[PDB]
Amino acid sequence: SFPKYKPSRLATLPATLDPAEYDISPETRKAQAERLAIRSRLKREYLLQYNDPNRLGVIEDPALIRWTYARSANIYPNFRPTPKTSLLGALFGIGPLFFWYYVFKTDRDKKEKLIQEGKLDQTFNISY
Amino acid sequence: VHIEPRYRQFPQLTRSQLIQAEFFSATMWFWILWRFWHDSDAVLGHFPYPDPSQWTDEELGILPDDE
Amino acid sequence: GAHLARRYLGDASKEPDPLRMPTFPPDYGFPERKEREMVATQQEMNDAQLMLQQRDYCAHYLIQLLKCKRDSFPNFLACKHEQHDWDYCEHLDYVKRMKEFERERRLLQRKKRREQREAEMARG
Amino acid sequence: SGYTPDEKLRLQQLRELRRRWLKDQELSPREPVLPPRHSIFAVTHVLIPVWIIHYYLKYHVTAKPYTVVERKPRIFPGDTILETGEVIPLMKEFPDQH
Amino acid sequence: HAFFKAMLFMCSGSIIHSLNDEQDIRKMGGLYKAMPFTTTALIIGSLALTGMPYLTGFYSKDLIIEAVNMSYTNAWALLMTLIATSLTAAYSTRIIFFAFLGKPRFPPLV
Amino acid sequence: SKMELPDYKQWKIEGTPLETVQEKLAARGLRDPWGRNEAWRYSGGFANNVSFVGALLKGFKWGFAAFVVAVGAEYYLESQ
Amino acid sequence: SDAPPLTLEAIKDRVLYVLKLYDKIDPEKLSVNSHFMKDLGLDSLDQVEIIMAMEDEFGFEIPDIDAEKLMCPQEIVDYIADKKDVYE
Amino acid sequence: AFSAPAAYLTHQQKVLRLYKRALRHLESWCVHRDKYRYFACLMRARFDEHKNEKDMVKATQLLRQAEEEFWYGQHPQPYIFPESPGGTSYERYECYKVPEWCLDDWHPSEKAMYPDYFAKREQWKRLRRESWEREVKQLQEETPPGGPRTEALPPARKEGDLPPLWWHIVTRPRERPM
Amino acid sequence: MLKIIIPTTMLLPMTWMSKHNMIWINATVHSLLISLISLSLLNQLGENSLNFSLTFFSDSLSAPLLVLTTWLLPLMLMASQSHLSKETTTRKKLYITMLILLQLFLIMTFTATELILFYILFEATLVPTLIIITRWGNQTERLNAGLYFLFYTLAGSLPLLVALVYIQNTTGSLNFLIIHYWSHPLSNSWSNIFMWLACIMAFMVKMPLYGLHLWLPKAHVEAPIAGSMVLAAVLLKLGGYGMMRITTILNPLTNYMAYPFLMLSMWGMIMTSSICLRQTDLKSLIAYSSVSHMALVIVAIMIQTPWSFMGATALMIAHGLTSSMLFCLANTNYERVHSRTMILARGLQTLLPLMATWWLVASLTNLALPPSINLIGELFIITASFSWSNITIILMGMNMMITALYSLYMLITTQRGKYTHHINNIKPSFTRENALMALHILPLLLLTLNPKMILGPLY
Ligand SMILES: CCCCCCCCCCCCCCCCC[C@@H](O)O[C@H](CO[C@H](O)CCCCCCCCCCCCCCC)COP(=O)(O)OCC[N+](C)(C)C
Ligand SMILES: CCCCCCCCCCCC(=O)SCCNC(=O)CCNC(=O)[C@H](O)C(C)(C)COP(=O)(O)O
Repeated sequence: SFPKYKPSRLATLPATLDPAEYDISPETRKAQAERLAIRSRLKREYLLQYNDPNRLGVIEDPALIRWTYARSANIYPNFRPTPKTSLLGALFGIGPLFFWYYVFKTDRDKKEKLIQEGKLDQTFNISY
Repeated sequence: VHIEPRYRQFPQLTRSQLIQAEFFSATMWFWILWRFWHDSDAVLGHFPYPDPSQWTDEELGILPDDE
Repeated sequence: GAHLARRYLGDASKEPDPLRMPTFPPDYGFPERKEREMVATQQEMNDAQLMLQQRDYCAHYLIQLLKCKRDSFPNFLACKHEQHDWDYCEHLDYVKRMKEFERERRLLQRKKRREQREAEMARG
Repeated sequence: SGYTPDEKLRLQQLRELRRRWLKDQELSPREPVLPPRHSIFAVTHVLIPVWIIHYYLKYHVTAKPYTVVERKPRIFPGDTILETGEVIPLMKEFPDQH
Repeated sequence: HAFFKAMLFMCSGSIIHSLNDEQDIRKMGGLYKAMPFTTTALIIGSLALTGMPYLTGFYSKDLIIEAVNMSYTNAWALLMTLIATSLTAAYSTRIIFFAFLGKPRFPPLV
Repeated sequence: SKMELPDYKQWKIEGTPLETVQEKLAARGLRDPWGRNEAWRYSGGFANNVSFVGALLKGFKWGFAAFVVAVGAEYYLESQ
Repeated sequence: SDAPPLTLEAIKDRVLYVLKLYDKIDPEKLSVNSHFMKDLGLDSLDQVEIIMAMEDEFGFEIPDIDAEKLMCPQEIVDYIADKKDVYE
Repeated sequence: AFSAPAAYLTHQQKVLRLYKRALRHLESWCVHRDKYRYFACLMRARFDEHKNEKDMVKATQLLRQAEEEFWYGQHPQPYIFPESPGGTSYERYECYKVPEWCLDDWHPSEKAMYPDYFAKREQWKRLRRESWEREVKQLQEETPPGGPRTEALPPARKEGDLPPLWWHIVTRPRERPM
Repeated sequence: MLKIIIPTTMLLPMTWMSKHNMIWINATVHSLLISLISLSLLNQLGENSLNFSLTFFSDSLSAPLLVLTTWLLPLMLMASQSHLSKETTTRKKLYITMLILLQLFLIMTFTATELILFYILFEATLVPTLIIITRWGNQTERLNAGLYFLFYTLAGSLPLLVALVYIQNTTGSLNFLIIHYWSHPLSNSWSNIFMWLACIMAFMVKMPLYGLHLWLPKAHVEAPIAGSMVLAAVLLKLGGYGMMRITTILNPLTNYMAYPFLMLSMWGMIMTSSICLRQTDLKSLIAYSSVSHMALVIVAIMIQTPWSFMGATALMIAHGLTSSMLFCLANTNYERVHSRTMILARGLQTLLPLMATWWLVASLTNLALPPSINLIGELFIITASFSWSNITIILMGMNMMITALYSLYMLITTQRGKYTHHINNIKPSFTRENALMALHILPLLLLTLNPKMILGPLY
């Protein structure tokens, strides 16, 4: 009836426009119940230590530790040389170097050639 | 100066603020009118704009299409 | 604008080019033309340090205005006659420039039409 | 719809506790027990800095060449120079387009 | 521009502080009579911003527009400058209309 | 200090644009049960307001009078 | 200075003021403990309208999950008193 | 914010939320009050027209179509209350919120001022310490074997009990602390 | 300059004979006095160096580095005694001995007249650093870090020694004065190319150069606070000193042998600045900032112009001070909450205002806010590079942006926002930490007042 909204990566789909939410099943309700049960168990575990009068210090969160360890120390053990990995590595690690090398070498060659013929307007170029 | 909440009424106004507001509006308008009366040309222009069509050929100096 | 409409939409061949003006010699149609004079000497303009753009043919009125503005400093409404005189000279200079542009227009159109007519007469 | 009796009772008890806590936040009359000329502003904030600055400029900065530079004053026809006493002539017999 | 821009912001700040830290113009009703001094100040500021003759905005904006018109300049820039100087008046009257005129729309505890 | 709310029964939709809204809703068979809640915005000192041109010409009368007296003083002062 | 120190009595008077201004609620019957569904005979849409009316009156939004639960003027008074740290 | 959420929203909750959102966005579109009342009465009639639909499938289809209409016609710049999550003063006073345990580290000279407040603070600390274990034991008995299934907490039932997990709810800093 | 060397050798037995509860006091007092004495080395000439004897001499490039080392020792002493309180007396004396030995080696390194004695001392600095890192580090990774610190250096420095002795057999001397006065050009041959590479790679890996920097985050993150301080502030500058010394005999080969290193340095400062934006570790961010600044210094030295040399010296000093301050600032929070994650403890401006002020000042100085000497060095390097090639202003410009971003990012995440609810062990800042921050920051602005003292011999 009206013009449609199509989602993208940086502007997602609204929850009220999602067809998956407008056709439900008892399995979906059961899954939502399990999700709430997990969330509530975690919240109770947190609130038990949060309100403790004898607790002094930091409540250790295993999820934060897992996130940091995955982001830093777990990357190399799970790395394999694949055509995608090797190609991306070669590109992203070598292409910029030779690109910038060609650019700067060409610029300096032009400048030196211009200097040799004596036409660069180097008057008042005392400091370098 | 003590002013108290009214709850769905017009707020309390002191005579001084209305006096000041009316005064400043009046002086702005007087300034505009006085500056227009004395400095009119600043808006309407000062020197008459000529029209090139009414310029005779003699002062302009081009030949009558022969030479 | 009407001159823009004429040049850009109509026949651009008989419309003057602002960057390239004038094309005809200054004494083409005039029998004799008086040389435009100045009043302010180079040393006077340099001492007054006017600007490189205000050193036009109306610079002497500007120097007079600057003098009166300096002398009657606290009374900053006293410099009325000289300001009007400078404005009038600038207006006359602009009128002279308008006359120059219009002369270029009429001369270009007249010469082009005369040349076309001569070619037509020689074509028959 | 609405609350359940457990929610209502818990809200009531928590609300009473919170109101008591807020009432305890008030200060008794003695709580902050602290333990044990006209135009002098223009002298200590304008006069003294300007004295120091003028002394520094007129006796230290201006002791070297090209430290304080002023552009040459404007000279106009008909002006008299202070040092030499010379006069500058007038301007070429104005056309008088009156 | 410094003068009337700063004063316009100050009038806006007075309006915001009075209406319990509210900044949306859709919740401001009739403040022409409720705020005499603030209304007068904002009116003078909007008129000065829009180049009302012989006010502080006229002596620069009028000259700027007239010097843009009389110059060997890009035509598109000239057209956009004119449309922008019209839209200035447009948003000025938008502020005035939605902030001062009409009936109140703010919460009842005045 | 120690201020109380006005009597709630004085708020009516008679003579207000809410009267027009109720009239158009009744012709459709509907009703508006919240008009009396909005009546305070039109009832009291907010009953009337100036227009846009009226707002622009706020201090026009006093300024014009001052300008006129100044011009009159100027005209009969150059006769010195 | 700033706004006065809002109290419970002021909140109750404002809530009752808003409610008595409703054409679907008769003033004499309405009390502080009246139930919107049972005693007053309204529906859920009317309760939503009532909640929006209180939001407009007090100038702060009540979340939907909390707004649906409020059923009597006393509940609304208690909620607003808790939200604005009102103890006297 | 104060209530424990549920596993899902039912049909009536979704319809009521759509009703509130549509009314708010229509108010954003209809700046003036009388026009808003007109179109809000129209919207209320539109909502209650299908109020008596016994086919749940068609009710969900109507709700869907209404949501698409709302997303198409919503205001790009709706009005938001200043202290609401999109408001101009949403988290303005959070930098002024200081926890109470900081008072535990004040110098004795700093505690010399305000003696009565710190006496009452010692009272409150003793009460919390004396109630903690009873709260913990009550929570254990009431809670189901397979862990809690909601975030709702129980009230006090005994003689001098306190509702468990109350210290950080009761001792909130303030809404306008400084 | 035995008047400076002997008092440190006497710091040794004074520390080892002090009473068990007076070690820190005596060490701090006498280190401060030695720094005051070493301040007299700044009286430099405009033509030549101060040749005290046949073994030691001082230029305008080494004197600020010596002053920095002498000033740094007491700062590490102050920052160390917090977490070493439970340690035994003998181990504390051993820790202070390690610091003193490192200072002695650095002092003799910065002033050796001959390249081989410079080599001996500049390798001798490796032992105390490795002992400190691998013994008094906190986590298990320290051991690996030590290895990465060791061989990365040695694999770079072992070829240099070879080249050095080879040079002695051809020119007959390694004395720096004779080397400078009898300099001869390098021909275009493969032998000369490999001699250049051998002479250059050690100081390249010490900076470190991009692609050779993997050891630096490990060493700087797993070390104790004094170890990180001395690693960032002084030990990174050994590469700069050595390269500015050794480049006198490599011309005109550098004219084309700097190209791969210049490319690596520029693109690597870009890459490390971008890396800093996504870093869950607070110490790793400071390590990568050090990498970026040292890349700028490498570019400056490779250009080989007077302005570049002055900028390199100024940036070396300024970065040393700033990085040391940042490490101490992060260590305070670590000592409070026992974690290095950057998003763990938030809203610390609410709880610790003066420490927030120190954080803001350190972050402002990091991003080269004028007229800080950081900005002076950065700007001199950028101007020299623009003279070298006009397109460099792109890459450098990019860096000048990204730096600021991550700088403010760190600040905004650690000081701003709302405080973490469950953390309630945050005690008010001690006098020791505040004095540490003040003694880090005040010399920076004092040097801003008189910046000719750190612009090098090209001034
Ligand atoms: C990860 C980062 C770690 C640090 C990396 C350090 C980078 C070191 C790179 C060394 C720079 C230059 C080395 C050699 C100089 C020139 C290189 C060559 O390409 O130039 C041409 C050389 O021509 C050909 O290229 C011959 C060389 C081909 C074989 C060299 C191996 C290159 C393959 C890449 C290996 C990667 C090395 C790094 C491994 C980690 C010049 O032509 P030519 O005029 O004839 O030779 C000049 C010398 N003459 C005058 C004596 C004759
Ligand atoms: C600004 C522009 C955007 C606005 C556009 C919005 C357009 C939407 C208009 C169309 C919406 C509809 O009619 S969709 C109408 C959907 N109809 C049904 O679901 C019938 C079943 N009845 C119930 O569920 C309950 O009775 C209930 C109705 C919830 C009442 O609950 P209470 O009695 O217990 O309070």
